[PDB]
This record gives sequence, C-alpha cells and structure tokens, in this order.
Amino acid sequence: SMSVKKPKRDDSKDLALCSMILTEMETHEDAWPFLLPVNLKLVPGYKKVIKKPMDFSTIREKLSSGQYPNLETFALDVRLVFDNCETFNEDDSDIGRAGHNMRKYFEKKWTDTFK
Repeated sequence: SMSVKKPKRDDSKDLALCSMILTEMETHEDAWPFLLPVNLKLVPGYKKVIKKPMDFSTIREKLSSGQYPNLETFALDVRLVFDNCETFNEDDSDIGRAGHNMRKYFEKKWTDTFK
C-alpha cells in the first residue's frame, strides 16, 4: 500500500533477457509458422476467428520500440501466438505440433531465466 513496498527486484536486464529468449525462439527449426503475420487475405477464416493475431516479428517490433511495459505483457504476446495456433490448427498436424513444441521451449527458458 502507500509507503509500504516489497523489496525492489532488479528489472534492468529484463529487456535484454526477453530479446535473447525471442532470438532463441526466432532461430528454432519449428519457428517457421510463427515468424511472420498470417496473411489474412490468403488464409480463409483467420481474420474472423482469431480476434488478436500475434507473431514473432510483431513481438520483435513491439519489444524494440518500448511497447512492452513489463515482462508479463511480453509473456502474454508470446503465449498468444501459441493459443492462436491451438485455436486454428489440429494437434495432429505439422503446424499444431510446432506450436506445442515452441510453447514448451518458451516456458522452460522463461522459468530458467526469471523464476
């Protein structure tokens, strides 16, 4: 509350560390469905079904322009990529498996880096 604060966690490396995690995600061999925005002209259904499209390049641009207030908002956009993938793709599909793999990958790096 007012004038009563928990001890001050150091957040000054968070930007760099989130950038590193993103680089590791960008360069994974299963990243290919998530590197660029889905082409909303050429993919039927996507515009209507996926209310909040997200992809790594868009995450990269937001990161680099100071559009993430904190590391929790960054984790939400990353997760949103995989939740979107689950919504639109069958589990038994190259793209569906890519999403489950990439989620696992991210979640481990995140815990190892911050928890």
